[PDB]
Amino acid sequence: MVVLAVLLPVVFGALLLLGLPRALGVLGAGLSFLLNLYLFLTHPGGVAHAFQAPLLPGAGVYWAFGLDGLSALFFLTIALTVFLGALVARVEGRFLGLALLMEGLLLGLFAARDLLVFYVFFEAALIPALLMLYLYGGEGRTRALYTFVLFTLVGSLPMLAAVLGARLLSGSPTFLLEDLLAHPLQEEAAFWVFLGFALAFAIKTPLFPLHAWLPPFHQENHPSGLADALGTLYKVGVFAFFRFAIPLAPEGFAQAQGLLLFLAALSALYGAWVAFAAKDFKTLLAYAGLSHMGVAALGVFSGTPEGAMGGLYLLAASGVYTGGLFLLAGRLYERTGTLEIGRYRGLAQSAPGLAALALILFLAMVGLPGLSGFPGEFLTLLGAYKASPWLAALAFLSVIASAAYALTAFQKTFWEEGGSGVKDLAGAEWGFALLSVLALLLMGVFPGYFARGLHPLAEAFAKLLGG
Amino acid sequence: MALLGTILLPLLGFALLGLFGKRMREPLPGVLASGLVLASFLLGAGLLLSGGARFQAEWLPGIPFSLLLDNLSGFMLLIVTGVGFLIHVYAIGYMGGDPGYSRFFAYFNLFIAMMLTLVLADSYPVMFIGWEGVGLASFLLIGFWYKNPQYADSARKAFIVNRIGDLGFMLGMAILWALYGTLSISELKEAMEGPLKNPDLLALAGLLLFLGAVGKSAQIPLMVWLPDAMAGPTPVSALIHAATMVTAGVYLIARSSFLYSVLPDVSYAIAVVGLLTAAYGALSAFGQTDIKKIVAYSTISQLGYMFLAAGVGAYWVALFHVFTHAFFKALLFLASGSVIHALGGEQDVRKMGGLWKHLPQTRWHALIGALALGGLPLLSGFWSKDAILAATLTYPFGGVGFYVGALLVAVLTAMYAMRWFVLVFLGEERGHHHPHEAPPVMLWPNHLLALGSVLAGYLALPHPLPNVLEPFLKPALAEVEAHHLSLGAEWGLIALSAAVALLGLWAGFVFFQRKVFPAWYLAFEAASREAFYVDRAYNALIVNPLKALAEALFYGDRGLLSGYFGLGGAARSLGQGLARLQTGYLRVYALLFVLGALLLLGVMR
Ligand SMILES: CCCCCCCCCCCO[C@@H]1O[C@H](CO)[C@@H](O[C@H]2O[C@H](CO)[C@@H](O)[C@H](O)[C@H]2O)[C@H](O)[C@H]1O
Repeated sequence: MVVLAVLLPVVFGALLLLGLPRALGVLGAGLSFLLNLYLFLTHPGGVAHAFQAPLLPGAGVYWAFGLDGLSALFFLTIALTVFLGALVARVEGRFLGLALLMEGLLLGLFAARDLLVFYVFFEAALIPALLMLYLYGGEGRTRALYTFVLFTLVGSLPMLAAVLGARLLSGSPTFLLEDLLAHPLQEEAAFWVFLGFALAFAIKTPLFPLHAWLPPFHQENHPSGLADALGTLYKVGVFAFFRFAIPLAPEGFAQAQGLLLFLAALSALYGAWVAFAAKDFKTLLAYAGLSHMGVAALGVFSGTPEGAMGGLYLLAASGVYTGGLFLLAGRLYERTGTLEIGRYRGLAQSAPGLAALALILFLAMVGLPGLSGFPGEFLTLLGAYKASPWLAALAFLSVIASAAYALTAFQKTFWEEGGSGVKDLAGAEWGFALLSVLALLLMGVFPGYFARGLHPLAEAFAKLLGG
Repeated sequence: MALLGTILLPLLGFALLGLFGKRMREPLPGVLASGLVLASFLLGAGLLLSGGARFQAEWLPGIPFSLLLDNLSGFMLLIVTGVGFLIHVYAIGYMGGDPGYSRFFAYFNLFIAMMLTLVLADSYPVMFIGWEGVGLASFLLIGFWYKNPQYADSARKAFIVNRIGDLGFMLGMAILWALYGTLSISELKEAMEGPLKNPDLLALAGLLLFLGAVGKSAQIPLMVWLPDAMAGPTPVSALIHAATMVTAGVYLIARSSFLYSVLPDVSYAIAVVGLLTAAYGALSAFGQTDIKKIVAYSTISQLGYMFLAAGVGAYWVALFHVFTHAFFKALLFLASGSVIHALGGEQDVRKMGGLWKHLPQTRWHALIGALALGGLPLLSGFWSKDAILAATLTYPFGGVGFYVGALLVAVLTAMYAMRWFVLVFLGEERGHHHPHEAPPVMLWPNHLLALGSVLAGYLALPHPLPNVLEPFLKPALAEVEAHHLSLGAEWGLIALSAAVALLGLWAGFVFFQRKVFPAWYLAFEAASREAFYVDRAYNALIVNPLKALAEALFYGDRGLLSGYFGLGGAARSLGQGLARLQTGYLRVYALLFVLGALLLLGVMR
């Protein structure tokens, strides 16, 4: 059950930090992966495997866990992404333990069935994030770190004012999500609470003016970029909105909603647009992530069960191919020595169908139908147009820019004139390719099975914004 | 399920050449490829002969996965898989000693599978898997020899410019969901029986759908991507320009006929863009000094003809022309491919000429072809062209203004076709090549095309003469139409088409043999070779400014982060200002203290 799956990477990671070696923790990421996958193919409905334990009661704080259709999908997504990062690695300074630790922290973050524990995990995950940034790479480690940390926390601590207000002003007995929802806030209280959730969630989404931490962060992590993949799994903002910010204070969400749709839209367009200019894989993938999150947030912000389901799905599936592109960027880095796109041009023919793997991923990213990006992107479009057609269009002056950066980078990194040569594909890198492409194809070809659990949550948390 | 077989065969096949492919000797990947296309054409035509086929399955909620095989779909399936098959078997020959045999044929099966997924689709999103898929396969193939910077950018431009239209496709697709809520072509047609709703909005949806079609069939303004698609191997150009890809541009209009037939405003614009594309393409056609590009412009122009056909409400006609064209364009391109397999890819015109004797059987191919494009009175292109030209006048949406234009273009098409044939096969010699090497597997399927070219014609003859292409197409889709015709008048038109065609061909035969080209064939061979300076204008305020804006907004973002840091330094400043309050002098501390006490005291009571 749930707490086992949340703790499993945490203990394996802890057994890794001090204990070593890597492999025992790689099969740890594998065990978490198989457990979470098994958990995906089993559960009937929203409750799933509930957990409730006293933590601070008298404060209203309980250890509460469980798997929605959503939580299950993310447990699968995350377990997979991190596992891929684990068997590929080439980081393995034995801080793959920090990685698994952050994995467990995020899993708890999504399984969190009550507000304060959610907060606990939201901030606690910052610890590995900041560590593997500091002590495991980058010339500008320190500025990227204080920027990232200070940003997320300046957003975060005032949210605590809102999480308190969520319970106090509503007269809710505890911090349990169900109870909190059973006690609605009134206007100009729901306003403030929603706002306090909203700064912390927009900044961690990220939305346009609040995204400036993202490029420094992704540059200064270890050039392999495992920490980048996990940083991308820490992009939980949209989810945080959908599950928490919006349902608890919808009266305020109503006021902010125009602005939110706007920021999401232009975040998508802007991100994909400046993504072109990137001269290194880290920066490129970063701004690309900004674009994707723009789309997702657009999907949620719309109301509309379609758009919401689409946005959540897009987040889920983009975890995998964004993380994957990061890891791969690291894997061609390791063989070349730079994340510069221009230098070391033609790699295809030197490398095997590594070109195929990278291209499959890039096509998933630009959202080619049959690959993971398109289903979410599409449902998102469907809902956005319902909400505000013009911003749907503005935001979807995107696919053009996506093809632009992805194909430009792909061409200049792989297709052109033969270089020195390279390695082919490692025994690990093959597991990576196979499992990855399998995933992309399955989530792109059967977005039916994944996101079935998203359906009830979507329409119910759409009617929430109805009567 | 069996219907899905037709799609899966060139995919279960495709995957083998990517996964393995180099594991095989080098007649083989072509044999597998062409074999699966063989038993896709075959074992899909069995279905068509069985009356039709269906498939419905699990996907995103509310938007199921549907393949419909009806007459309109079967027609496309047979064109694509048949002509595609022949071009595959040819490609077995023209691609030889080339590493990436597996790459080539994997990409080929991929292409075919995608196109089938496009035509066999009962819902617009599955059709979209088709569209983006075919565009992707085009990208992979245009940049096949990837070690070339030019033959990479070619494909880049392909999958970008195409995605511009794909965006419109998506938009209209969403409009036809907010509105109806079905997104399945069949139930989207059945729900558009009746009064419709928000006709302005519906017009918008159809218009964005059309703006989608523009890219895929290379109509203006998205015309510009196709000429650069020459980069890939010749039979790739054949598939893209004749049997696949651009065909979908017309086909989307033909399926969405239920939508456009209720749109007087939009259809007009569609026909106008069709004619403009035809004229533009034809004028800038002959200026081309390359055998490849000069044919590419005929592709653009002829598809312009088709969009003019489907524009004025004659939907079955546009497909008749699509069919004939599918034959004679494949014929033309494959012919040129044999020609430069003979000259080692010389691929020039002024550096060519007089290949009449030295090349057996190729001259006949290119002659039958160039004459079919010219519209030789007893050939396919002729019957399709007069069909269109008469459909112009007879159908709603006017066609009197259009007709004369399409007639002028009908002259010009003959003219540039004959320019091509003359410049290639006539007038002395330049260069060196010895014996033949126009091999079996290249001229053999190319032969079959020339037959299909001549006899594509009479599948739809004018009214009293037996017409079997209309009663096949009309029931499947596009039923609504209002056409008035008169016997003998229409034959005055057909005779005019024949006369003017023969005339144009004859003029082109001497004019482009001439060797003296005065004043403005300089002023035309310039512009027309440069496509009337269109790309140079698209990089004016369209491309390069955006390209620049990427950098602009990048450095802007850098400035934003910089500003946040500025806040940091604001807190730093304020901070060392508050810490500067402690001088170390005790009297100061006492002053600040008493002051403070006074402050706290001042607040409470
Ligand atoms: C469910 C099972 C999944 C099936 C789907 C797998 C499909 C993968 C194929 C994708 C493209 O595969 C493509 O073909 C091969 C495979 O190594 C590569 O080509 C390489 O090997 C070929 C083999 O003839 C060489 O000729 C060629 O010079 C070289 O570039 C190429 O880099 C790649 O771009």
